[PDB]
Parts: sequence; structure tokens; C-alpha cells
Amino acid sequence: MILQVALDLTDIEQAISIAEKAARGGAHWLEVGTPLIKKEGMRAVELLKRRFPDRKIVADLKTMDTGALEVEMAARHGADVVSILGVADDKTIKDALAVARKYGVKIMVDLIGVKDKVQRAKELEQMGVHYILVHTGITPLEDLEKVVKAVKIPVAVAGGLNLETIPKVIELGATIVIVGSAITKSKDPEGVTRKIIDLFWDEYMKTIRKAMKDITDHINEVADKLRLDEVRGLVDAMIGANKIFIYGAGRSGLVGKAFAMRLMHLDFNVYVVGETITPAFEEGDLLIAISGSGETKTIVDAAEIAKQQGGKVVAITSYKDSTLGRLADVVVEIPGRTAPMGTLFEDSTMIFLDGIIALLMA
Amino acid sequence: MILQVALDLTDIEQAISIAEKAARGGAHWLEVGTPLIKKEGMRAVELLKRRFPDRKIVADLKTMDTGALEVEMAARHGADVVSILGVADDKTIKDALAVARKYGVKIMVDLIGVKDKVQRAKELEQMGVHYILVHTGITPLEDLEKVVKAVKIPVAVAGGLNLETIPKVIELGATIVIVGSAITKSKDPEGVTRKIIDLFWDEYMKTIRKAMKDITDHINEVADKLRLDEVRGLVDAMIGANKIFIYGAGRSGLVGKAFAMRLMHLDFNVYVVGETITPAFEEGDLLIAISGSGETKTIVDAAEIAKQQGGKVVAITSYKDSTLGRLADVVVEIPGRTAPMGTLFEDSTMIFLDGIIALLMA
Amino acid sequence: MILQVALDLTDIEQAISIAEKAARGGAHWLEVGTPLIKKEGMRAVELLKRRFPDRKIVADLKTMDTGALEVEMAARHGADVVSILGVADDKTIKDALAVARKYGVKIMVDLIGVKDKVQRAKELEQMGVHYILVHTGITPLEDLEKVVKAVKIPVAVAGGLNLETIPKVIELGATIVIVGSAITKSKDPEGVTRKIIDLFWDEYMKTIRKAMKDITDHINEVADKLRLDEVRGLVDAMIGANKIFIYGAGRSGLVGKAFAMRLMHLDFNVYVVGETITPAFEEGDLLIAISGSGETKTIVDAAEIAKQQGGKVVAITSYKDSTLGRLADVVVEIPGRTAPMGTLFEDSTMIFLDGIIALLMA
Amino acid sequence: MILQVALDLTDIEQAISIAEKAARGGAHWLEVGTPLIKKEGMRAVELLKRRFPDRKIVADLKTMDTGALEVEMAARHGADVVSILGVADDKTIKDALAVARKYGVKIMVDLIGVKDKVQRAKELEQMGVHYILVHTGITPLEDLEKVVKAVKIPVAVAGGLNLETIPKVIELGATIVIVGSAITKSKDPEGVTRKIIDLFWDEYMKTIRKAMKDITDHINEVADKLRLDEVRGLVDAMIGANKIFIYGAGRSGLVGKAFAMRLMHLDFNVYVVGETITPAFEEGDLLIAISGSGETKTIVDAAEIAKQQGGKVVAITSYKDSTLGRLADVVVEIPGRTAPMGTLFEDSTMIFLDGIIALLMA
Ligand SMILES: [Mg+2]
Ligand SMILES: [Mg+2]
Ligand SMILES: [Mg+2]
Ligand SMILES: [Mg+2]
Repeated sequence: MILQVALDLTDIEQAISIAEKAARGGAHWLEVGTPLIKKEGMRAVELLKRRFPDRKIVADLKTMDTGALEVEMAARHGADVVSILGVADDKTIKDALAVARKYGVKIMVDLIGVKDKVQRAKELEQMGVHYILVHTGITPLEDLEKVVKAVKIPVAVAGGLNLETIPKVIELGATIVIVGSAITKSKDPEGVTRKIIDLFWDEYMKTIRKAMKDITDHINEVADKLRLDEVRGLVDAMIGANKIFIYGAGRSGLVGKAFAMRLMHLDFNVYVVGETITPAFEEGDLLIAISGSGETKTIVDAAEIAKQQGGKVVAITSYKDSTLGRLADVVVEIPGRTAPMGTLFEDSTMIFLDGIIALLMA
Repeated sequence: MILQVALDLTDIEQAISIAEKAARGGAHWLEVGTPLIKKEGMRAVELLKRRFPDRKIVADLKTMDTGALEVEMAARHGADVVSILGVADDKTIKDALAVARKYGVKIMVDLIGVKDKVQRAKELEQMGVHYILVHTGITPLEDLEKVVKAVKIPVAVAGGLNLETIPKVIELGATIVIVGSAITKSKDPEGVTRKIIDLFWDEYMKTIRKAMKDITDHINEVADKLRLDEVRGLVDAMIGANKIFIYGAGRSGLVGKAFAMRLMHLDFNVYVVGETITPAFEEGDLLIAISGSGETKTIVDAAEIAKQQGGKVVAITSYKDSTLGRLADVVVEIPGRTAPMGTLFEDSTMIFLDGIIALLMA
Repeated sequence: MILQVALDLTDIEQAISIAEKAARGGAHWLEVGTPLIKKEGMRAVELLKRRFPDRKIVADLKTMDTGALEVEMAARHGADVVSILGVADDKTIKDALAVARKYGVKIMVDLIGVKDKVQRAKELEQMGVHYILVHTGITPLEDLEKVVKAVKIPVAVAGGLNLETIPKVIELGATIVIVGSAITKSKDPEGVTRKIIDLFWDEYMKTIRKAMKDITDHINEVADKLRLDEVRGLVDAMIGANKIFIYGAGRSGLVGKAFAMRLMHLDFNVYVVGETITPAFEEGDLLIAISGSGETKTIVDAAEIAKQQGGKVVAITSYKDSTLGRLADVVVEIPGRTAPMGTLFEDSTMIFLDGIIALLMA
Repeated sequence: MILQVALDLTDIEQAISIAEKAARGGAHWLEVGTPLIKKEGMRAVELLKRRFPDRKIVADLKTMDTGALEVEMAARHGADVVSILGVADDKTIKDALAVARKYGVKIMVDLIGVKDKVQRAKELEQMGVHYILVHTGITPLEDLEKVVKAVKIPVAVAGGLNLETIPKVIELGATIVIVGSAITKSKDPEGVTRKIIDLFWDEYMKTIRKAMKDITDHINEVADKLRLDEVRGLVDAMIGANKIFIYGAGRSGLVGKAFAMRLMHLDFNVYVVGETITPAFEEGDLLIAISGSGETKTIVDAAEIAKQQGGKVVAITSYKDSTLGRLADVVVEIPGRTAPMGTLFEDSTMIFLDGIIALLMA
């Protein structure tokens, strides 16, 4: 999550004083508001940037005089993010988008005066808008529901956000939380900032726990759906083999090595393809080929050589009808679908092969 | 599990003809019964051995005239296992055990006439007896209960074992299943042998599924008991570091590499200790040290260098107060308590670090 | 080289007593002579074998009454090598060879009565005879010259071999040195055996020194014939690259890693293909591909990806016109022509890349 | 080598026109002369820098009004190197040195008016002067002799340098070659620059060839000085070992793996410490420990474990009396002294172990 501190004050010294305490509290972004860009020049964003190079500075240009030139004036003064309005012409948005690409600067677009905010949000994602800014309305939070469920890019929210209302906007999927007077008008703006970051870590702990249990739920399904042909086909091939070669691609290769390390303890004549001591593949040897897609070129080339040498091939893959699957004598189908398809495949194979070891040890 | 075919026939030519069909069905051991060692000589054991060199031949010498001379004659004729009685004197048991030790031959001892079957099995385990043979009694299976719960060595069972009664003795923990007339006196002895092996694989499928869910249940516990101080300490150290070095011992090292591969995709300046491209540890770098015991010498030595260079150390360990834990600035405790202590730590850390990656990608 | 002790004594108890002292001195083979296989039976070969299982026992059957029956009796009594005559019929030679093949036993054939010793040895090599035995003649050693220069299999020598005449037969290429009374009829047969082994190591020291200088002489030739276009092409590509990827096959890969370790110390953005931390190949990156043949499939496949990504490829190979060479933008040709073709390329490249490092450090 | 183009013209447009052609010819450094820094301001170095960011710009401040302030004025305008006089006060030199450290800028010091140029050069190296500038005098080149042989930092030379005199100053060890009118007053300044760089590559080819032969000369000395105790001690230990473990540190570890790969082809039971399949070190195993210094902590710890397990240790080291040497049963002393001591040790071990392989193959 990202905490953006809106410095809506007209006092330049009061604004920098607040940002310094908020920065110690853990705030990520600092917004130079429109009341600060009219009195002070564009150097207002440069004063904040040269003082806080570790933070991203957001230039609030949510006024109608803003064109592609004012957006470039922000980037040259050190603005990392520039905010504009959605009611502006599409021509000015793409012109601001091209200027942003020349400087590596993000673009935020507000929907404060948009009739159909939902429809407008989708086309903004098409041109390359980085963030969408919506307001809470403190039917409050109704807008945050639909715009978030409509687009994939991060959505920023603002409007009466305090330690009381911030947990709500997080539950609805807001990425950027813009808070103003709740920090700027407090006795300890740094202390209030830490409580907001503590709320962020309440969500982070839920994310990691949910990520862990989402993987373990998938692995329980793999275990419940294992077939006798697959398990026995692998075990009988391992026992009847002269040498055992294991070959996996990328992270699958680390899983293969972790399995080989255990097989060595059971006095199997096992080797890892690609390491120093790997001997020549001969007749009667077994190749355990691990590839989630079943199309990895190096894994397929190794399986083809093993068949030509008069050996057996066991393919661990998610696609039994893949090129690797059609070569194998035994196909162990591990499904791959929080976590990507590859991560589920690698971790499921990891614990499946540990189940294989437990079986051999009994 | 082990399938032992009892050849109680007195015809030697019929015994080898039937043993050949049972061997094709997947039988592991072949027993030359006492009615075969009295009509035929000790050459009955040598004829079976030279015919089935890949099979283990069991010489049934379960009579009371058996001494060290008859036991030594079996090993010299090619018997891999010799079965004797438990009611014999302890002197003859160690004399048969010492004779067996001279040939690398196992010794099976039956408890058919033992008063207290539980006690006798345990003291047999003390002298070094390899296997204990008990009978079903077809209160049937009561003995199989207590002998299994009393010793750690494999327990052999025999007595009215067919396709209906074999599943029960497997459920009670018998390792060696001795089947006679159910195979030897059947119209298709090879088909019955395959069906008995199919019964073995019904238990194997239960073992591997139970092995997998035992690991995932422990990881769910790890997720529920993760601490915010530890998780945030690791993440904040990772974000605030110049270079990130990851170093694990053995199988833990493969887990560390799997985490490093993902961190590289997230544009971290990450390296794996021990690989070719690893640069020098400087001030502001972070060492993530992974060691279940927290006492691995190489991992501890790397943590000491990292501290002397003015760097941070995060220890992922099962022992927070270990030598590695006491050096670390942040300790991520992966709790402990079918699978060994090392396997649970490695698999829990693997899925925990995948939860960390899921958090960083949000 | 092999030291064979001829036990031509008729006393069996004296033969084993002397063979025990020769074995402690380091003798490899023990020959039970014909005067021992006629007075004593074929059990002379079994008594020696069960006494020296780590030694190879040679059964001297060099008489003309020897047929397939006597040769088979030696293998069944534990003879590892059987010596017969070259003047026998070819039918009995292949019959002894086929009998030997059934036991995994070698066959030695003497040429004591052969008309044309050169021709007979070569046709013996065609049938699969393992060793050729010739006699010194103490024009002595003339036969040892021609038989050695005629066949590829080891040549055994015998005839007046003591500490003065053994160095000469070694210089002429004899592999098996058969010594009799110089050991068996001496005051210290164990000491004489150690002195004969010391003679073997005088030749070994010459072999290893000659092996090393053969490699360094080839590398001096590589240095003298290096081309400015190749060397500068590699250096200029290295300096002008964003990332440098190094990829070698097998032992060439270890050489590539050794070069990568040094380049990292020179502040190059260098990575090794196949290791954990290797990132994605982008535009402006360089692939240094090392392959002696220029046909290694994985190396060729990596060069093709590097070209499709808009990168440069430098191929270090022995074949400029190979598949890898034709893909490369720069080809560094490491020339070819005791050491195999692979060893010369790997060691020449290793020292060439160390010359490159010395240049860069200046 | 470095080619520095002195732009001594007073015309700013003529100076930038010359530097653009010289840059295409391969010139490394561009010097903004004093006749350019008096007419134009310090922006003269900024105009060259913003036009040639790929080149290092040298600010010629060899006048007496130069203090620490003028040196800082050059760095803020983009000067990568600043040149001053040696006849200035030592106070101004260290003040310029401290300013250079704040900006990462090099300092060049001329000896045009120094009485004893040799003596003055040494103390300049003590304070941290990066380069020493001397003049040819076209007894010309006499100054270049003594100043180069007195200091270790790079020495820059200037004065009548043309395609005729440049080969001479290179032979005397000049690092930076400053050429003016020979390029600036030619019909093709880019073409003349390429001929100077071609002269540089005539020296580079000599450097790499000399580096290669310096290594091979050292290896021939190692071969000539090998001892029977070392070679036989290693070979007898390898043959009499159950398992063979190889463990080297850093680049020595790659040499160890290259040797292990060859030993595997000879059917040795050989393993590499640190890889996946490495089994447990048991009684009767051999550890080949490779460490140039004989003090590498991980190598010493592995040798100590091997001795406690009842195994043998062979140490390949340059220091027989090191900690590793005192542990070993056999010490193979490889000397380590163009190339560092480690490079000579690693490459000598590399070809020695290839001599060992050739010996075993005979
Ligand atoms: Mg705002
Ligand atoms: Mg029975
Ligand atoms: Mg002879
Ligand atoms: Mg000058």
C-alpha cells in the first residue's frame, strides 16, 4: 500500500514541516497541492524533491489551465507523479502521457466531475494511465466499489480518510491512500502516520497468510487427486533403473535437486543433470524430466536423447499431451492452477516428491 | 512391504515352477519350507537361489533340531534369510546370529510357542534379531497387534492369508506378508501375486497422501503463528538494503536460491552466496541466513563476516536462541513439530518465502 | 604398468609364502606356473585366489594339450587371466575366448614359437585377444619392438628380467612385466618387488612431466598465432556491452566461470548462464559462447536467442565455420593439434582468457 | 593506454569540431586547454562534457592563479580530470585533492618547472595524486625514464608526439599519451587517431602474448620440480580410497571440479564438495583439499572433519607448513610465484591435474 500526504496548505514552511514528520512516520508519497502551486512556482515541487529524494513527489495539477507543457514543467522540477483531471480532453491526456514517457513519470487522473466514472476508467487504462483517483464522498465508498472492480491499474482514493475510515477503503481494494487533515492537523503528525502504516501491516499479514494457505489448499487437492498409475509408474521406474537422472528447468530444477538430495540418502544411484559428476546416460537409466509446461526446450532435448539411448522417461508436467508428455513412459500430471501457475506447480511438485520419499522410507 | 511365498510343497520341480509364476507377479521373497528341506536336501535352497538371483530365498528351518550347523549350511547354500523358533535357547539364537553375521544374512524368529509373546519379541530385538514372525490365529490378530506395538524391527505374519484377510494384517502394521496356498494352490498363481501387490499399493497411496497432508498441516500452523515483528523485520531489511545475499545450508540452500530467483524478477540487487557471480559484502548489504538448527558452521561464519563489514543479518531458523540467532538483527522463527525435522523446516520456509513474494508483488 | 610374478615353483606352500611377500611389495598379478598346475591340480589357482582376492591370479596353461576344457576349468577355479600359446589353432583360440567371455576373464597369448611374430599378433588382436606375451631373448628385445609397434592391446614381456634389464623393456612400451627368479629366488622378495615398482614410477614421472609440457607447448603456439581482429573484437565487444553473459559446455563452462569471476572484480556487469542469479538477455547485452566443436546444442540455442534479442555474440571455438561460428559477430579461433582434443582447447582457452584479464588490468 | 587530445586552440568552434572527429577515431580523453579557459568561461568544459558524455574531459588549469576553488569550479562544470602544476604549494594540492574526493574527480600534476622531478613525484603519490604529467623535451625522454621507474601511479607524457615518436614513449611505460598538433593540424584528424589506437593495439597484443607465456613458463618450472613423494602420494591415495571428495576455494574450486569431471570418466567414485549429490564422508574416503594459501577457513574445516572421520587428506597448496598442510597426509606444493600469485597457482594446478589424468590413462 501507499500513503500519500496531501499538503493542501498555502504556507510553504508549514507544508515542508509536515512532510518531514510524515516522512519519519513512514509516508511514501508527498503531494504538493494546487494551493501551493499557484502562490509558489513549480519550484515548490523542486524544494520538496531536493529535500526528500527518497520519497516520490506528486504534483497536483488538477486545474483546467493544465496542458502538456505544465506536465513537463513538473517533471523537470522533480515531480515523480503528476495528477490531472478526467474531464479534460483526451488529446491533452495522451499529450501528457507522451511527456511522461520521455521522463519516466507516472500519471494520475481524477474523476471528480465525470458523469459515468466507471465507463471513463476503462478507456483511461487503454491509453496507459498509471493511476486512477476517486473520492470517497464522506453513498460513500460506492464509487470505490465499481471503479476498482472495472480496471486493473492501481486506484487512488481520497476524502475524509482517518484512522476510522482508512480500514474501509483498504478492504475495497484501494492501492493509494491520500490523507490530508488527519495528519496535517494533528498534535503528532508522525505518530498518526505510524498508526496508518500499522493498518497497512495488518493487511500485509493477511496477504502473506492467505498466500500461504492458498498454496497449501492447492497441494491438498493434488494429493487427493493423485492416480495409482502415476505414483506407481514413477516408483517402479525408479526401482528398476540403473542410474537415475533428474532434470528440471529454472525453479523446477531446484525442486529436482532437493528431491535428488533425499534419494541419495536412500542409496539410490541418482544424479543431477548439469552438475559436475553427472555421468553418461546409458541403456536402462531413467530420466525424471520436470517441466510445468512440458515444452521447455532443454528438458525436451534431454528426454529425446534418453529415449534414443534405450532409457525410460518420467515426465512431471501440468500438460500430459505436451511434447514432453508424449515422449514419456509415465506422465505425472501436476496441476498449476494469489500465486502464479508456475509457483503452484513447483511447490506442489516439491511436496509430492517429499511424499514419494516418505513412501520409500516405509 | 514384503511378499513372501511359502513353498511348503514336497515336490521340488513343482516348487520352482510355481515360484517362477509368483516371481513374475512381483513376489519378493521365496521360502523353501521344512517339508522340502527334509525330503530334498539343503540343495533345495541352492536350486532356488541360482534360479532367482534377484529374489531373496528364505530357508525354513523352523524345527528344534536346528543348530548353528544347519543355519550355517543355509547361508553356504545361498539362503538370504533363515527362520528359526523363538522357544529355542538364547545360546543358539546368538550362535545363529553370529553365523548369520559372518555371511551378511538376516535371521527370522517365530513366536509360535512363546508364553508371553510381547516380552520375548523385545529381548529378541536386543540380541539383534532382524525379523519377528507371528501367526494370525485364523482371538485372531491379537498377537499381531502387540508385537507390532512392541518392537521397531519388521514383523512377519502368516496364517490363512488370502485376498480378504491380507488387508487387515497390513492395517495392523505387518511388514512381511507370508502367503502359501492362496498362491501355490490356485489356478493362476501369477495373477493372485499381482493382486496381492495391488493390495500393497492401496496402502502406499494412503501413505503418500498422508505424508503430503502432514506437511501442509504443519505449514498452515506456521502461517497462523507468524509474528508481525519477524515478517516486517525481514521485509524492511530487504527494502532498505543495498545488496541482498542469500545463504542456506544443503537443502535449505536450494530453498534460498528459489527465493532469490523470484527476488531478481522484482528488481532487487540479490545474490546467492557460493555461486560464481557473488560479489563482496559491503556496508549496507543484507545477509539472509537460512539454517534450521542455527548452528551450521559455514552459515554462522558468513553471518559473522557480514556483521564485521557493517551489514545486517536476518536469520531464518527454528531456534531463535541459536548461535546464528544471537548474531542476527532479525530472527524469523519457523516453528517445528511422518516428516523429519529438516523436511518440515525446509518446506515451511519455502512456502513462507513464497508468501513474502506475493506480498511484495502487491 | 603391471607387475606379474611368475610362480614357477612346484612347491605350493612355498609359492603362497613367496606370493605373500611380493603382494606386500606391490605386485599386481600372480602367475601359477605350469610346473604347479601339473604336480598340484587346478586347486593351485583356487588356493591363490582365495588368499589374494584383491590380486589377479594368472593361470599358466601354456602347453599344447590345453583346450576349452582346461581354460574353462581355470575360470571356474578363480583364474582372472589365462595364458595360452599362439601356435595353437585359431579354433581353440576363439573357443578359449568365448569361454573367457562367459566369465569376464582376460586371455593372454604367447608368441614363443611363431614364425612371423608381427603378423600373428595383429590377427590375434582381430579375434579379441586381450594381451600378447613376447619373450626378451636374453637379437634381444627386437621382438618387443615390433609387437609393440603393431598392436594396440597391452603387450606382456618375460625373459631374464631383473633390476637392470627391466628399465629397457619399459622404454620399448611393454605394459605387463613378468618377473620370476629375480623376486622368487631372492633374500628379500618383498624388497625387490618395491624396487621394481620404483622403476615403474621413474617412467610415471616422465609421463606426467611430458604430459604437462605437451599442453604448455600447444598453448605457446596458440599465443603466437592469435589474431588482432579476433582479440580486439572480443575486447571491444566486452567494453561496449551492457551485460555480459558467459556460457560454456561442460568443462568449457568451468573455464567460462573462471573468466567471469575475474571480470566481476573488474566491475563488469557479468553473469554466468545457468546459475541462479542470471537475468534476462536484453538489447545491447553480449553473449560469450565457448564451445570447442561449435556444435553444442545448448550453446547454439543460447546464441540464437541472443541474436533475436538484439545482442552480440562472441564465439570462442576451434571451428570458425561451425554452427556457432556462423552465428557469432566475432569468432575467436583457438587452434587445435598425449592430451585429447577437448583438453587442449579447454586449457588453451583458460590461459588465453587469463591473458585477456592481464590486458584489461593495464 | 589512453589517448588525450589537447585542444590548445583559442577558437571554440574549431576545438569542438576536432574533438568530434577524434572521438570517432577512438580518442579517450579530451583536454580543454588554458587558451580556451581564459576566453571562454568554465562552461567550455561543460560544452564539451554535455556533447561528449562518453568521454572524460580534462580541465587544463596549469596556471598560478589556480586554487582549490578553481578545481571545484571545473568539477561542477563536468571535468572528469583536473590538471595543475607541481611547483604550487603543497597546501593547494591537498586542498585540490579533498575537493576531488568530494566529486570523484582525478587530479593530474605537471612537473614542467620542478627542479628535481624524480624526488617530487614520490611525495605526490603519498598524498593521493592520481596522475603525473611530464614532458618529452622534443636529452629527450630522459625525464620519462626516471619518473616512471620511481612511482606506481600512471604517468602522462606530452611534447611533440606523432606517429613517429609515440611508439617510443609507450616503450618507456607511459600510460596517458597527450597529442595535440599531430591530430588537430592534420587533413584527417580521425584517420590519424586510428593510427595511434592501432599503435596501442600493437602493445596490447604483446601484453596478452607475454601474459600467456609468463604463465606457461611458470608451469614448466612446476613440472620440472615435481617430487616423487607428491605425485605418488596423491596417486596412491586416490587408488586406495573408497570415495574421493574434491574441495577448492573460489577459482581453485573450479579447477577442482574440472579435475573431478575427468576422474569420473576413469570410473573413480569421485564427488565434488558443495554439489547436490555429495554423500557423507566416511572411513577410508579421501579429501583432496585445494587452497593456495593453505589457510582458507572452509577448506581447513573440511580437512579437519575428514581426519576425524578416519580418512586421508591430500592438500594442494603453495605453503606446505600452512594449517592445511600440517593436517594433510600428502602435501603437493605448487608455487604461486604479470599474473597474481593466485592465478599462477590455479593455472599450474589446472595443468598438473591434467598431467595426473594422462598418467592414469596410461
Ligand atoms: Mg489531492
Ligand atoms: Mg511360514
Ligand atoms: Mg611366463
Ligand atoms: Mg596540455
